[PDB]
Amino acid sequence: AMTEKEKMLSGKGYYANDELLVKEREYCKKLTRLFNNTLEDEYEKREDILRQLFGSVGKQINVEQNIRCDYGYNIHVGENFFANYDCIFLDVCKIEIGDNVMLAPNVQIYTAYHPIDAQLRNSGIEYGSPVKIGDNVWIGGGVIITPGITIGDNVVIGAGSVVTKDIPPNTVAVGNPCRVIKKIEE
Amino acid sequence: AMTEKEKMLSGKGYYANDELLVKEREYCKKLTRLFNNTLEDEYEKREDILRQLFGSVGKQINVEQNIRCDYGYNIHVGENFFANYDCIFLDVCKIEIGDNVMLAPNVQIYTAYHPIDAQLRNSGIEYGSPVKIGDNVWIGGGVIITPGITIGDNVVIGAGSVVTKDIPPNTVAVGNPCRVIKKIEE
Amino acid sequence: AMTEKEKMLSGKGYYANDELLVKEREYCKKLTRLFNNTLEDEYEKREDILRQLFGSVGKQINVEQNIRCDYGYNIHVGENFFANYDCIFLDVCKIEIGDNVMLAPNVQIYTAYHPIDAQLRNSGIEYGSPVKIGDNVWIGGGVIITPGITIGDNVVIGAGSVVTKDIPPNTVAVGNPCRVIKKIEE
Repeated sequence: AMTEKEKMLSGKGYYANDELLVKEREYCKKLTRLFNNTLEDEYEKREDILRQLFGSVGKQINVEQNIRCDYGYNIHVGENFFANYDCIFLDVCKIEIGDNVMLAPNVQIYTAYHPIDAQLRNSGIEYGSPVKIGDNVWIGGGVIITPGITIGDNVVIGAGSVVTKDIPPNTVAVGNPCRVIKKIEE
Repeated sequence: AMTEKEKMLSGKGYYANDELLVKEREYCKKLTRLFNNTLEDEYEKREDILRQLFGSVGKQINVEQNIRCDYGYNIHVGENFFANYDCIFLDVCKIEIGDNVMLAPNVQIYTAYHPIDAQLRNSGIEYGSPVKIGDNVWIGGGVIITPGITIGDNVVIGAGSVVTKDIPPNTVAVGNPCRVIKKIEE
Repeated sequence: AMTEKEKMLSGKGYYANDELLVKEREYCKKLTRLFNNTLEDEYEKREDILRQLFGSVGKQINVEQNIRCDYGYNIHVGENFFANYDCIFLDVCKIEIGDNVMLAPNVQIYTAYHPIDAQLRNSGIEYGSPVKIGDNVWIGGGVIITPGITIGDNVVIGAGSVVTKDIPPNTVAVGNPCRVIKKIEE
């Protein structure tokens, strides 16, 4: 007998209005508010809040202001994580990110989605699928990543890409939808 | 002899620097500031502000923080409206939204536009065209909707779409520009 | 023997963690915070802060709230500049903008980029290329402009465009990637 949270985490249909999920989201927005309200020189305070917010963080992290998260604990980040202005991590499911990954401004990672069927959707049933980004990845400004996507090691995503399909390692990919355009040496 | 506001509402050229429009916009930003500054647990306060801001609201509304509006009163929303993080409703003209509509994060609805002619444009003459979204519509993250668009009932718009043409009911549509890709049963 | 800042400005590889650049960025975020925290009626205060922030400003400027900048002094704006809600000017290099230019909401101008090579990139070496927008240009909502782009006089960019190539004057261009679709009379 799974709870709503357990359904959510394992990619099954769940109701986000579940009391425990509502509370977790509220806590997330508290840490997120504190992070976003720090003054420019409060570097160590922001790092602390990240370590209380994210599921896991490396030795070095550098995240620019306004972040948006839903849960926090589903975001797992490797060494030397960098995210620029105003990224959003809609982390209904795991958002797993490797080492030496860097997000330009306005990168959006969406793990949540809904039934295409209107009636099923209106009943409030909802889903997630995790996102996985490998090591040594650079994601350009305004990139949107959809649920269930994995991006391989050693990838560069061009600005404004909408990633609807998995991206194999050692490539440069751009576009809406995002397509590989070039291979890179390992 | 129409006022600037009357010209604006009916899709005619108008000057946004009109004194009355300037004041209405200022009031809008006041409510909008208050909404955006509420703490995470202030659910009822946010709902109240929405009811003071929007032209009309249903019994249930759920709008996530940072909203951007220009007027407020031009936004008319049906039952069970949901908008996620950081949507923007540039409501120079009517933005009419049906029942059971849900916006993912960063959905942008732009009703304002300008003359293509540089000289006419520089004179400050400006336009709007209303946007209409039907019942039971789900709009994905980072979608942009342009002026004068209507989206039919029972539609799903894919993440990152730029909607430049009307979308017929009972379809899934994605892309830049946004095209129907599949039909759905009613 | 160029400093890191000098390397940055002239389009050469540089380390953003240079002590002087870090401080300049912090100052920028201070002015930017003050700008973004003004109340709706504080028109003259916002204008003042812009004049302290931007490298140059014309007689008239009208910039809507939340701006994001990195340096400020690299942003050089002509007469009658208008930017709507939540634009971002990632001004690692010069962002030069002509007279009578108007940005819709969420216009993003990115001058910063990185090596495609993972090892070079991980060493922290980074680049910029300046962006130039001519006179009498109207840029639609959610447009992304990449580094080194120039946009000619008398251009209109459609909503949601990703500008990866230079745009010649007297044209309307839209799309991802952004392509000319029509010529305009001068």
